[PDB]
Amino acid sequence: EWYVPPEEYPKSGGVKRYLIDASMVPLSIMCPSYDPVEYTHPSVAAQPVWADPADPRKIKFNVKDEVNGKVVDRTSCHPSGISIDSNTGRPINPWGRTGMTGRGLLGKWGVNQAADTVVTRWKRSPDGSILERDGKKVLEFVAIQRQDNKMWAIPGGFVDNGEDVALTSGREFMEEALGMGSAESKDSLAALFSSGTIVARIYCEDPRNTDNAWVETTCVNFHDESGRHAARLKLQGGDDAEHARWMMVHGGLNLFASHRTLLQHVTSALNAYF
Amino acid sequence: ISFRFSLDQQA
Amino acid sequence: QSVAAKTLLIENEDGKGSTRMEVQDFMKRFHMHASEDDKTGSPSTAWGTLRFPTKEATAPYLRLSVNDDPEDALLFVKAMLAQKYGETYDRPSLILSVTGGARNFTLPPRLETAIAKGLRLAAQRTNAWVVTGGTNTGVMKLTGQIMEALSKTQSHFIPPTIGIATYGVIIGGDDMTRGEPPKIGLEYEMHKKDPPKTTPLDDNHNLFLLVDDGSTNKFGKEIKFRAAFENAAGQAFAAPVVTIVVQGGPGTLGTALQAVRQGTPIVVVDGSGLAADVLAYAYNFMHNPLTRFKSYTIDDLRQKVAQTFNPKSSQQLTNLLDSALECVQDPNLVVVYSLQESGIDEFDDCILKAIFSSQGKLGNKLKQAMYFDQLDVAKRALSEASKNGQHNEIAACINDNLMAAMMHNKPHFVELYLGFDAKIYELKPSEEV
Ligand SMILES: Nc1ncnc2c1ncn2[C@@H]1O[C@H](COP(=O)(O)OP(=O)(O)OC[C@H]2O[C@@H](O)[C@H](O)[C@@H]2O)[C@@H](O)[C@H]1O
Repeated sequence: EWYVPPEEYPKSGGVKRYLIDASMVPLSIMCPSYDPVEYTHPSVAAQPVWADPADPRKIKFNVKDEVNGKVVDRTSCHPSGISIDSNTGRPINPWGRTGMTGRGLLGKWGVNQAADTVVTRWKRSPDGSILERDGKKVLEFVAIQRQDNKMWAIPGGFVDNGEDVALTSGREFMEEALGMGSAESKDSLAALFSSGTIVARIYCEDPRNTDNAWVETTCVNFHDESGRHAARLKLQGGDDAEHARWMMVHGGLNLFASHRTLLQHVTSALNAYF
Repeated sequence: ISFRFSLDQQA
Repeated sequence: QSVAAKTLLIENEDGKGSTRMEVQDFMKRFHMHASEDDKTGSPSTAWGTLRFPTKEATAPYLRLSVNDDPEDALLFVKAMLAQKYGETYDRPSLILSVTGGARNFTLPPRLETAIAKGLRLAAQRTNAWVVTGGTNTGVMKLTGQIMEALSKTQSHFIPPTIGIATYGVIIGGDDMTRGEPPKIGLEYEMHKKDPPKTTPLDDNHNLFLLVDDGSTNKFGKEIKFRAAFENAAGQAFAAPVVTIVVQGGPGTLGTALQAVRQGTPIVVVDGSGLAADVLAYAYNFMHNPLTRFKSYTIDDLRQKVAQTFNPKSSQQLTNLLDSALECVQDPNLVVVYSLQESGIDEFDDCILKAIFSSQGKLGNKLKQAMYFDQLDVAKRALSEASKNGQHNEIAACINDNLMAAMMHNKPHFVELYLGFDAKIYELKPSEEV
């Protein structure tokens, strides 16, 4: 069931990883012929505010770490934990090899904590009856089409320092699904955001992941049981998303990264079809 | 049509 | 004793009038690929009219390359219509592309009569430009059989049944190549033997655009140009473009995928064959709320696709299934006509539902509803718009709709536009005096 990311790192100008077979992916297996290529993206190498420093020394992993007095999730959801390389001081990705050392397209060394906000509603006909498939009720979630690789995905982004999943989830949902942001619609949206459940905290199968930087996701589901609050949303794609739309949840979806596992967790929790 | 809805779809 | 045309009226880019210029000057801009790899090419010179047995009128043909601009081909069609039926010919208000199975099919008689009635009704009521392929087998032949009666019942204007086919598969291509550019009467021999090619042209299509890429006996090279030409024509006559899928193979699926991605609606006839049935299941699985469809799964679909297209690899099957699910993603762009759920005389209503589900402004949809003579549809749309606080758009489009209802002789629609607070003395001319 092991995930192996594609050879060419996204937005790197044709820079390619070190190709490995799917039976050599896990960290328990030895694999002595592992010779990754060290590549760091120009955006990451320019040192932004949301990017960790290029020298990972003096940073403590597997616990919540404070950068500029703000706490940032530096602990991974992997059961083994994060191992620290002795030679360079960089953390080592517990979710497997990716054929690439360095931080790559990811701004934070080790676990880059991302929060995804899956806002769901039951797919209903005008008559009001809930659509039913394979003996389970069918769900429907807001998915945005990404600007960079033109694949549909769940809205979300990296968790900022000093903030929780609640703020990150709400801010990302307002930014992506709603764009610019009243009166009653704001009250319905506030009622909608007041009830969120962390359904999973898993390792992302994101192609930008490397051996020293890997994406780990927290999934928060905002479900509208009645469907009143969801119907008041004016869907309009913004920021780094081109278009956003309501998509039906099923097992044959071709979505970005390991978002099928995240939906699977949402439908498993809600006893919905998948 | 009522009979069709009532029986055929019930099995 | 048909005198050859020496000059043609090509419409200006401003869209206000036609200028007369020589035929050889206009055609110089069409290129041909004999070298499968000559990318730029040489001038074509294979254009003219074909005479088919048992057909009184002759059909024009133009062989143009794949990289050529569809606007030039659109002028060519406009210039020929302008030459034959004068400058004030009936402009199309609907472009009905028809795409499906090339290989023969045996469709139920009731289904055939319903499709035949509806397509004919739509084209005649709206002088539509029907774009299909050019081969004589399958849908194209079926569409040709439907349009033969239109060519018989009408005396003064017949809507173009344009056939766009990939060159290199056409019987008599060597005969077509040999000769001079002003080629008016050419005998087409569909029964003539030709060694590498085996597909003859359908004799019932009124025009023909042979798309060439330099390959021989390779299909699917004209699909992209066909889609581009329909979109270009659609922008030019401000008319909606509606594709209808019948049976169909893998390239029809790709054609339908291209059509949704470009915003063009699709009407898929359930019960008509294979790929159409696949699309109908997929929709019924994804958006139909009736009780009898609740036992629908992806496994039975995937098994059906596997049985119909027969892909070499599992990943190919996954890609085809993913593409099929990507086609029906938007419920507005797909309308499924089925015999057991709809009426015999309701296929044009399905075409109108596709038009109403994809036309943005209220006025264009109301004009199309007038054309098809469906007052109830127009009445329901106006009442729904009136109830939902969209009164401003009603007032903005009511004058233009009333002006068309008067021009196209529809009194019943005239009463309706007036009943919705439209003052008769507040009419405005389309142009400025
Ligand atoms: N327009 C055509 N005419 C005749 N034969 C064709 C055509 N296109 C393909 N063929 C060949 O004839 C065989 C008939 O199979 P189909 O499944 O009918 O081919 P299909 O996949 O439907 O091809 C798509 C074609 O159909 C048209 O509606 C559309 O223009 C598209 O080019 C196929 O193996 C194909 O190689």
